[PDB]
Amino acid sequence: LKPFSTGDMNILLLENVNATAIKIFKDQGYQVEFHKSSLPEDELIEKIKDVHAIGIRSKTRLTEKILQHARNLVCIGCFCIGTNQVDLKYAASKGIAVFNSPFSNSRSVAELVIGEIISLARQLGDRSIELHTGTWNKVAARCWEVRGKTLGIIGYGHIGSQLSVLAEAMGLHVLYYDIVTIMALGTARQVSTLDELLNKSDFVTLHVPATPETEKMLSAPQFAAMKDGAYVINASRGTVVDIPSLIQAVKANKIAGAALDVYPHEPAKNGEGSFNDELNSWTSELVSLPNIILTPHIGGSTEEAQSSIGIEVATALSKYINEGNSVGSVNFPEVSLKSLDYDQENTVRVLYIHRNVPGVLKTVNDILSDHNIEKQFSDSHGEIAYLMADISSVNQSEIKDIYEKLNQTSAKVSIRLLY
Amino acid sequence: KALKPFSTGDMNILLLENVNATAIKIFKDQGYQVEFHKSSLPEDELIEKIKDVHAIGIRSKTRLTEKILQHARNLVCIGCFCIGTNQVDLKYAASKGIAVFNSPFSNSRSVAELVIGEIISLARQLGDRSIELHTGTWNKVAARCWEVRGKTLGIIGYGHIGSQLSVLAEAMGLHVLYYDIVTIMALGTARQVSTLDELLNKSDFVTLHVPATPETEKMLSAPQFAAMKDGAYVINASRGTVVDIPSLIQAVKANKIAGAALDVYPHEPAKNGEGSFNDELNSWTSELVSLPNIILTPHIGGSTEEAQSSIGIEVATALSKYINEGNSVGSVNFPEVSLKSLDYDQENTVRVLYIHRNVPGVLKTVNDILSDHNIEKQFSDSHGEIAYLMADISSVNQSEIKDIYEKLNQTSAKVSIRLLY
Amino acid sequence: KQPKALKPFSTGDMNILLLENVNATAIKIFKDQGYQVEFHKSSLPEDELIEKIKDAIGIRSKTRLTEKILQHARNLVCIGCFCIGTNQVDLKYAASKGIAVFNSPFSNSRSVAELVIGEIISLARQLGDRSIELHTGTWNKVAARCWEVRGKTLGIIGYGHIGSQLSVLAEAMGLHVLYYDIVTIMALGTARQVSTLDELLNKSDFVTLHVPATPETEKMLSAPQFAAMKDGAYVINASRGTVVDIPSLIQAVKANKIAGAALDVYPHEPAKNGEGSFNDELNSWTSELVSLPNIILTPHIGGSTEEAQSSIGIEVATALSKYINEGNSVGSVNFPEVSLKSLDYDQENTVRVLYIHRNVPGVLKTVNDILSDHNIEKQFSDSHGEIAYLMADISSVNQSEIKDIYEKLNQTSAKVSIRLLY
Amino acid sequence: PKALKPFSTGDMNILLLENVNATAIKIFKDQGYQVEFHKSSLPEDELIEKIKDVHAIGIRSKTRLTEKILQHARNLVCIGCFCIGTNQVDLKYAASKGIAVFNSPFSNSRSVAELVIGEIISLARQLGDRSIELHTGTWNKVAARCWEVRGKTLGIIGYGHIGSQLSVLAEAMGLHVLYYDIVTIMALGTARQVSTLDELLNKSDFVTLHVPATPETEKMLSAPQFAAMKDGAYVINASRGTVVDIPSLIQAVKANKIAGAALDVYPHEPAKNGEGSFNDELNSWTSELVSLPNIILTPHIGGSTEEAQSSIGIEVATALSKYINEGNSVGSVNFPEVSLKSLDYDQENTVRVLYIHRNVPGVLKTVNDILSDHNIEKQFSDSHGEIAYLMADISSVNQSEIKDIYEKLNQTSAKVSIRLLY
Ligand SMILES: NC(=O)c1ccc[n+]([C@@H]2O[C@H](COP(=O)([O-])OP(=O)(O)OC[C@H]3O[C@@H](n4cnc5c(N)ncnc54)[C@H](O)[C@@H]3O)[C@@H](O)[C@H]2O)c1
Ligand SMILES: NC(=O)c1ccc[n+]([C@@H]2O[C@H](COP(=O)([O-])OP(=O)(O)OC[C@H]3O[C@@H](n4cnc5c(N)ncnc54)[C@H](O)[C@@H]3O)[C@@H](O)[C@H]2O)c1
Ligand SMILES: NC(=O)c1ccc[n+]([C@@H]2O[C@H](COP(=O)([O-])OP(=O)(O)OC[C@H]3O[C@@H](n4cnc5c(N)ncnc54)[C@H](O)[C@@H]3O)[C@@H](O)[C@H]2O)c1
Ligand SMILES: NC(=O)c1ccc[n+]([C@@H]2O[C@H](COP(=O)([O-])OP(=O)(O)OC[C@H]3O[C@@H](n4cnc5c(N)ncnc54)[C@H](O)[C@@H]3O)[C@@H](O)[C@H]2O)c1
Ligand SMILES: O=P([O-])([O-])O
Ligand SMILES: O=P([O-])([O-])O
Ligand SMILES: O=P([O-])([O-])O
Ligand SMILES: O=P([O-])([O-])O
Repeated sequence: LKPFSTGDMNILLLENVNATAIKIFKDQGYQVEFHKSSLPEDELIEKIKDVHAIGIRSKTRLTEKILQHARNLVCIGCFCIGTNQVDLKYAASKGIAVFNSPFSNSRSVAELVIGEIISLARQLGDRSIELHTGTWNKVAARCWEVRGKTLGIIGYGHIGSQLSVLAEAMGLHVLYYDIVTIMALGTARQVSTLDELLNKSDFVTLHVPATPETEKMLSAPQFAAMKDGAYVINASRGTVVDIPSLIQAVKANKIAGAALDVYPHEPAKNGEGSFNDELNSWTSELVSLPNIILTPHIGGSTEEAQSSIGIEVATALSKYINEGNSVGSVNFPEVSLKSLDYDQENTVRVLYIHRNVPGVLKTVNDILSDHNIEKQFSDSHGEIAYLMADISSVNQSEIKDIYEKLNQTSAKVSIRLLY
Repeated sequence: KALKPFSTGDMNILLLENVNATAIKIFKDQGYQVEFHKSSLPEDELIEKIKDVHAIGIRSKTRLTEKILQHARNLVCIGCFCIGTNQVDLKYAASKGIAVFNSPFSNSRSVAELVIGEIISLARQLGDRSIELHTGTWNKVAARCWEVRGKTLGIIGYGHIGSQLSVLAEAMGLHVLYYDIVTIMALGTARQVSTLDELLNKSDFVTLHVPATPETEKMLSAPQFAAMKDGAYVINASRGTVVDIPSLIQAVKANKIAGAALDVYPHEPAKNGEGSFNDELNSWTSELVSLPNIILTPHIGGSTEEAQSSIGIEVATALSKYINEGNSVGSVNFPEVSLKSLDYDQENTVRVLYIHRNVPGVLKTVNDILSDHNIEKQFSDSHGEIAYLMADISSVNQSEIKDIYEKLNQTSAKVSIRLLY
Repeated sequence: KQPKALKPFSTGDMNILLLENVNATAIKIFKDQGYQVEFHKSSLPEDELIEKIKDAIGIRSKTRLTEKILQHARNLVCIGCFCIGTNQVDLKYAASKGIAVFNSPFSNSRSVAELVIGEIISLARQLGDRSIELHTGTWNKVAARCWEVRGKTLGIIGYGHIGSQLSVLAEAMGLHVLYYDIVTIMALGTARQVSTLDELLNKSDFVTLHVPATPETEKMLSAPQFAAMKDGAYVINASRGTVVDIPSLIQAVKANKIAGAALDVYPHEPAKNGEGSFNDELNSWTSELVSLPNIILTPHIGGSTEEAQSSIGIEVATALSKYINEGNSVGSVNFPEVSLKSLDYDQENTVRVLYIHRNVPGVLKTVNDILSDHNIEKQFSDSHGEIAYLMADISSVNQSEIKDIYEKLNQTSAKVSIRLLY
Repeated sequence: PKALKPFSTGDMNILLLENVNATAIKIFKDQGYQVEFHKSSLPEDELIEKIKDVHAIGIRSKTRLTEKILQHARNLVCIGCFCIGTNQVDLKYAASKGIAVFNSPFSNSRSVAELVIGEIISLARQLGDRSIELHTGTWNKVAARCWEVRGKTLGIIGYGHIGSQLSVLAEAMGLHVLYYDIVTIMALGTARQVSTLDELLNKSDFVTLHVPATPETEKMLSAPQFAAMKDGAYVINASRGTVVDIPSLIQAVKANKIAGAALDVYPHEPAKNGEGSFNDELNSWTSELVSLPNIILTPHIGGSTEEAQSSIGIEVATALSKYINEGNSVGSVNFPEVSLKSLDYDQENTVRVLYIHRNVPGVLKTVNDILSDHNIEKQFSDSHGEIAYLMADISSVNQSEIKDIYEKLNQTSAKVSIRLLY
């Protein structure tokens, strides 16, 4: 049904990507160099020269200094959520598409919150520390059944919706405040003001992205705006909660418990003493506080999650390496074609990345005036632009000429022809 | 025309060891004098306060034995706001015609939700990881940390807690299988298993929801563990004897069981203490705490406000229904007897509540006495050496009720008699 | 648990006759407990009926039982109406002679609901009339006033067994459910109980009746009520043949006020199946009724499914077996509802007394005097009018004692029947 | 800051010709159009006169629009078939004049699904026969081989738009769902995809067809296959008039192998409604078929509901509005599917070119030279046959410059239709 291209390139994977990425690459038929740890600037630069696609994680640092030397690279796949460890503006300038999987931790974050809602309601965390050190304190005051309480979801997005149905299944009443009017799922209610959600809610979760409107969204003023004995959970971004204000609020018995998965300063390496007061001045005060579940950014750290993120991003790079499909790139125009589901043979695909200056399409379509262009799609994501064209009857003698003509043009950034 | 005055303060009820307020609402809305205490009272103060009380509501702390109930006259029923009839001398209470009630199934959702939470904590290892960040260590690990969706939960006891656990677990995206000595109509998408071993083979999480029986003691031992999937999880919030704790610590250290969560233990302390959960209680305490992914709780399954509130509602209505209509269904130590309230349309119908010794000829005695009026309904049953009779007699005259009461009170082998009108 | 073994041995032989084609599951239950069963496919005549009855009867509303045919019937224990209604059977006399009557009224609950669901869709899409048309060669493909069921509102009158089951089905199909009932009944699913019947009619597209036959319900949907529901709505009656004023409905349907209707019961129904039964001689409007668009007529088939009949067999056979073997009589129509625990193989030499008497004072004085020699563990009696029923479990009894006890009890004044279990 | 502003006239003109749902008028009027509505299909003469300046014409299954009657249309842009099929369109002609054709093929999913649930329940209970019987005066109250639908199993052949909706509804009524589809499709609810059609037929009590017309589906269910079904099961076909071997079926029902069946589509359906169209002349088997018991016949109405025409209106009007206003041609029957982002009004100096041309080399050389004076932000061209469609967004343009840009593009060789939108 669908034709492939050349198909014999070389990819380097750096920080332990799921084997499902490996199956997709190898079953696609590529050469794959796997590494278990994060490499230093020197060994990486030497290894990137003849590499074609690199799959990095949040630790490996890719900058213009180390990316200047990579001249045979096509696309960079971040098997991550975050993109800031890659110099997007430069990679766009050199015509390299970057891909990621931003919504892969959805079910993994929902299930975590549910467990943290129940554990905080029952103080299960405190109880396990207590029996571990030999103390047995069986109290039932302020221990609740989750059923019949109300859950306030802040940000009704990918994580927010999945959480909302689950909390309904557990028998909680769901309220969500969102800047956008979003069709509520199940029995939830869209609220008009944030104050109404906070006032009426027993549990409050944060599932918003990082914006200045969300920075310290819940601070000491915001905390007091809420139910008499309540709980707060933040598993979005380390700036949404005023942690000094929060430790103040928790010590005053205003918030019954809380569970946090993200902090303002997280360390970059696992260590036996990493989570100390040196990163956060308040760490000792929090640890000495009751019924708080502290976690090291594990919201999306599940086996099932990593397998899904691996498949998705590897499939994305595979489709971009084999077809021109760039949809989902962070720093690139989103461009795609029928990829020849009915097309016959002797058909070439032009993938022309250029600088977005007028007349570029004039030069190119003139170069192509000799053969029929069946489909064409070009879009511009800033200073760089991307063109795809399918020409209908080319011979190996002609394909050579077509490439050099395209290579000699002004504002060529990258040129490829798929056979 | 006839018509009778209100007696307030006629009944006097005593509630000990902090019974939930739903109980006081149920009692006061009916109108009683209720002496509430937040603690368990001393031997002197109790006997002083119990002589003329009419109904006592206690919990597992208050000890009511033959010595303290001997002096108590004009007592009607004892309400254990408990699961167990802990520290009540039932045989003596029955002997003096005292009904004891409790609410054994009020902790069902509170135990189910706990299990659901513990399944998630073990799968994500939230317990060990939250301890680590609390102690300054940072280990963000994702290997053998699973999403619950798509796994299977093996429920060992498909009773009140078992069924409730099942629907919740399916809602979370688990496949549920349950093994039970009884075939039980599956709820929802659950699957009844043929042998326990099939469950052990096929399950990723296994929970225990059985009672304490000789068949259940150390129900999960080393053969059972090896018959479970490589790296599965175990939860027991049923009874402290159901799991072979040494066998389990052996299996987990051998990396055959990934983690487990326990709410009940073989030797739990009888009083709260600052260093109570020590090795003196259980020889394995040091070995257990050392394992990597173990979630331990102090018999907290079901220690929730909603659980206690339901216990109050259930036991307070039960005692109220016994005091007002003689209805004893559900008593722990008593015959279970009950009759249709009354229709109110027919007047001058009295109801006899005759508690007697279970000896032949008594029913001859009573029905002769009642031979003057028509007995529309009658029901008597025997539970031990004691028996209980309730009857509705028709067209009785206020002059006659006193006579019928006096004749009945003078009978042989009557332990307590009461007439409603 | 328990063994729950106990076998009734006073006479030692009983023979029950299940006629008018009772479902085969009723035959299995009776035979498997061990009885003689005389099976008949039809309803018998008075002469053949009176004979064979001396040496349990199962009827099907067709069989006519009056005091006359039961006076001669001796050694009778219980009558099982494998019916919903126990009508044209003389309940009061059978009680007078101490004969318990049983039935199964809620076994057709799922069959009637599924019907209405079926009748809702077809009225909306006019499937019936369209099929008549194609059968005679006419082809009229019209889409006007044919609706999707999803999004409409169903007015359920009476929220009982059928009303309940119908409600979840109506929603699952995507209908909004509104229901009117004289009693406040906790809605199932998303349904809403309405205040006034007039409210229900006003907002409803389909109205079904699922109420019993009472003077309050007779012709309860008449010309005012039809004028109250929305223009073009639909009327369904599968409850009782008196609840709809057919003249009022037929007036409305001719006036294009009501789009269609489906009727499963009528004021005057035939007593036998026939080729020309449904005529004006049976019901004055019958000719005008049939000459109307989109009317679904059915011959009291609401409860006529194989599954319903099998369910009717299991229920009533189980009830008769329980009354015969343990005496549990709960659910009898004309009898006191009395029952006691199983008994047990463990408790040996424990007899059960089943004593039916006239509801007159002093019977228990007489009876309990007789039993004074042995201990009564449990005893229960209740009265359903002039007749009353007593159950007793006696301990430490021997067949030597049992004979005297039956002899003494059979000799009592105003005692009507005596039975022993062993 | 110049902010040049146009005039408002009655120039915008839309023509709706035969039986359009009221939702198109609302969508068109609320968008701000002049709409000429007609209740019937007009003759060639009246049509030609009315189409000359129509920006947009909407026809139905009746209206005949051909190249000859389309020659006169000059200011015409798109033809919207408020249909499932585009049979009377003459697509090649519309393409030649650069006219896009639209339709709504999947609107009838819930209407045909609901019909099936009703027809399943009606066959199970033999409602059609019973209602014919009472109308003809006969009263036959039979329950034998009449079933509750709950607990039986439904076999779905074709799990597409209709099959999927049907599966959920059938489960709601208490059925087990099995489906055979040539493509492995993710089952909905508790359904199971079965491997072979033969597996499906053996275990099923009800069989439904929801497949397209293919040589693989033509006479898909024939006599070998019917004999491969449960003894005394049911057959439903509301897909295509070619999928069932009607003689094979009539054989099986007369052989008491198939208890009943319901058909909505046939090999030879009339093109016009008639009082005698469906005679033996139309289908050789018609007389034998109609004489068979428990068969539900319907005249290709599985999608003839008000809700269906309302949904069709919303869909096709929305599609035409998008082509007129934004150029999005996705879903056209005879046209390339081309679309670009909605164009945030915030950038107020960008033109949109909708350039329809002949699919020959050098066109994009010619065009992008013309547009070379300004930056083309986005561009998208695709080709359907000999015609092609270009959309381009060119930046920082002034009303002064637009005249040239339109003039040059209108002046190009092999330009068939050009439109600029800002
Ligand atoms: N803990 C973890 O390890 C982990 C894992 C995955 C995602 N996350 C974080 O969780 C967050 C949610 O992820 P997602 O996939 O749900 O994103 P999302 O973009 O689908 O949803 C975010 C939602 O928040 C809403 N929103 C934004 N600002 C808001 C505000 N001020 N008030 C109310 N609503 C607001 C947006 O409208 C949007 O619907 C992101 O910040 C993501 O980085 C954390
Ligand atoms: N953790 C807590 O603090 C807490 C609170 C309340 C109840 N519980 C305990 O939980 C247990 C279950 O409570 P419940 O309400 O479900 O009781 P239950 O009587 O409702 O259910 C027990 C079930 O176990 C089944 N069963 C019996 N023996 C079995 C065996 N050997 N193997 C498997 N199944 C067997 C029975 O058939 C029954 O279905 C009890 O022991 C109860 O005291 C614990
Ligand atoms: N078509 C058949 O063959 C067939 C089969 C079975 C049952 N039925 C009939 O259907 C009817 C309903 O049966 P059911 O088992 O649900 O009975 P039901 O007793 O369970 O329910 C009847 C309900 O109607 C309500 N009601 C009574 N009078 C009312 C009034 N005036 N207005 C509104 N609501 C009123 C009652 O409160 C009750 O909830 C019965 O009459 C039954 O005989 C017909
Ligand atoms: N009765 C009516 O008036 C009416 C109305 C609308 C649609 N229909 C017809 O119903 C049919 C289904 O419509 P839809 O919207 O579901 O279409 P669809 O394309 O969504 O679904 C058709 C399904 O059939 C499957 N399939 C195709 N050929 C098959 C074969 N030989 N065997 C098994 N499976 C096969 C396809 O994979 C697909 O799942 C169409 O033919 C349509 O014309 C009839
Ligand atoms: O008491 P009595 O005899 O039953 O009336
Ligand atoms: O008298 P009695 O038998 O013991 O009850
Ligand atoms: O290439 P083309 O010119 O579009 O056809
Ligand atoms: O040529 P351009 O417009 O830049 O794409």
